[PDB]
Amino acid sequence: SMSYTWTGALITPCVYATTSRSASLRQKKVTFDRLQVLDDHYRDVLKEMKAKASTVKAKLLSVEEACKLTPPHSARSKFGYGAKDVRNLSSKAVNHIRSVWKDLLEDTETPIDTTIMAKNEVFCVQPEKGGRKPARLIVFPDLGVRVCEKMALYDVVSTLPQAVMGSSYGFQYSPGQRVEFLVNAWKAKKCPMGFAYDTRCFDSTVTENDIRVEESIYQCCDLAPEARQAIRSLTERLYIGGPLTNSKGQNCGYRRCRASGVLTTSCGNTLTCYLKAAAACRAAKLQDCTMLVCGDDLVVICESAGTQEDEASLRAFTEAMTRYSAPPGDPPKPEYDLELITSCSSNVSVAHDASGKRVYYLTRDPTTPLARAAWETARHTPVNSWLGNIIMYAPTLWARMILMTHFFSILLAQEQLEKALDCQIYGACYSIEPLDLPQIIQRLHGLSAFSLHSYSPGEINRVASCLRKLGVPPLRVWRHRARSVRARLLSQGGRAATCGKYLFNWAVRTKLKLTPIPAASQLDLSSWFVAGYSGGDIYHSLSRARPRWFM
Ligand SMILES: O=C(O)/C=C/c1ccc(NC(=O)C2(NC(=O)c3ccc4c(C5CCCCC5)c5n(c4c3)CC(=O)Nc3ccccc3-5)CCCC2)cc1
Ligand SMILES: O=C(O)COc1ccccc1C(=O)Nc1c(OCc2ccc(Cl)cc2)cccc1C(=O)O
Repeated sequence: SMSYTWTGALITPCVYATTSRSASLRQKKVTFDRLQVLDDHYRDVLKEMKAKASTVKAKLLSVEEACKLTPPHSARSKFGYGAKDVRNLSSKAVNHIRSVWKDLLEDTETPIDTTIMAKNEVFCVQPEKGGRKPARLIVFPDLGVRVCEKMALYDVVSTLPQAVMGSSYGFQYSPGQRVEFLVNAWKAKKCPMGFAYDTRCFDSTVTENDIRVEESIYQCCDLAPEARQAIRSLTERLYIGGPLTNSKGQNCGYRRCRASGVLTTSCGNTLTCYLKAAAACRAAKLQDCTMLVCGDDLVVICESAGTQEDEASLRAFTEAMTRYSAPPGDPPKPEYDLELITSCSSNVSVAHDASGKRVYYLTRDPTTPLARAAWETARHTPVNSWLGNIIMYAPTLWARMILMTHFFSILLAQEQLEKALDCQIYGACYSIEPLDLPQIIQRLHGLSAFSLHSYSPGEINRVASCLRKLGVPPLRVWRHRARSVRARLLSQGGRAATCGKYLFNWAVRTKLKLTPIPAASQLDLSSWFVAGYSGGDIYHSLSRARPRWFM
């Protein structure tokens, strides 16, 4: 069937930023017919996946538990209540939610309505490698449906992918654990070969059968009868497809592929990508495969069979994925160095700690992170990508010297160090105070993230070249600025001094000892690197469970 059909009604609105203008160009690419042919490898992998799902027991979340998971700036319902009413458990919100739930149990076939919208993302043009990227599309149900999805499937999408995929499930890893996983997998091979597989419009490649196969994996869970019916009903009425409405309420057409803004998007895409990839590994006869999957993002680390043989197996893997309705964007290329693999926009690099020991870390080209931070400094934004990049890329040269220095000077000038800000980690929203950054960093990357040096020449040059192309002052200027930022932070004591001492120890002439932060243990990060929730509409506020009086 067609991934999408359109009426003609426009997708209306609600260093460039992506707009609803370019939505017409995106529609053309994501609109096609799917031809999927399944085989014995696919059927075998599926049965193996279902046997592991059979060990999962999932709980039905209460209305209150589901309401607490709703982000405060989550789109309001078309039925007279918003995200604040949901979080406060107002009678109107709760009554509406309970009737939407009852309707999921009684109606098994009527397609649920969704809103289509062009996502606004900040990119960096540079007319040296083509032109501007068209806006991505976001398809999501009403607020009431979104709360019901959490009641029925929040525990499923948080527990099941790990039980099914094991160590291949990428969202269970902090950046430090992701690093450790890839390094260990690379070292486990006699002669390693690795590749990244990029699918062309993954959401659009997802067929109705893929969505039903995904439900067959969920149905293997021990579930409450009502959860079981809600999964069945949500699959038919929402997940498989349904009508699309623009921001103006006009009928835009119809979808028969994956919706980007449903709770099961990340889980479903990870399960589908893993299933198709593991099956294709068998068709291509790749030896001792190690996969790492985050939605549509796949990395394969395997045993090399020779330069000509690896190229042949990669074309075979591609032919199999294409048959499964997952053709590539860019053709995959075999890499024989771990650093040469770019997965989830990131690559492995090495540095040294204070005692000269090797430390592997994840980094990426810093153009987009810096362009986005520049946009966010210029105008007020709901999500601060700068904060997420400080969190995820804390050991990197660019995040330490530029992002930490720039944003801590602004927070110092605005006296906003204690003000909690929202950031997105694995598709989920987190309300974090900048003053908690040293404890967060120690927990995800280790105490060494504050003492890293001996960066590679390639990494230094990439960062340096990037600062030049963007008009950012050189690294020597940042060192000077960090010294004042650090001095002012130290003078304030408490968590602010810890920000000075730990985040800016790289800037001082004579470096400090740096002992573990005692209050880092009491930080509750149990909901952090568990699962992916892209378009899932998930919120968590950071908690410091059991505080000592002297901390
Ligand atoms: O010794 C030498 O040889 C050269 C010395 C030298 C060169 C330039 C400066 N610049 C400045 O002082 C000013 N800008 C900055 O001190 C500045 C700070 C952050 C900047 C950023 C980002 C960096 C990441 C966090 C968010 C801010 C960008 N740009 C920045 C400029 C340059 C800019 O204006 N815009 C962009 C656009 C895209 C990407 C980055 C930028 C402030 C007043 C005048 C301009 C200072 C010293
Ligand atoms: O790494 C990037 O360039 C963007 O990643 C981020 C940076 C800051 C804030 C959030 C993200 C993020 O959650 N990224 C994601 C991801 O990363 C997987 C990974 C893990 C650790 C590192 Cl160091 C790099 C990549 C896998 C799948 C989906 C997403 C998502 O966008 O929701």
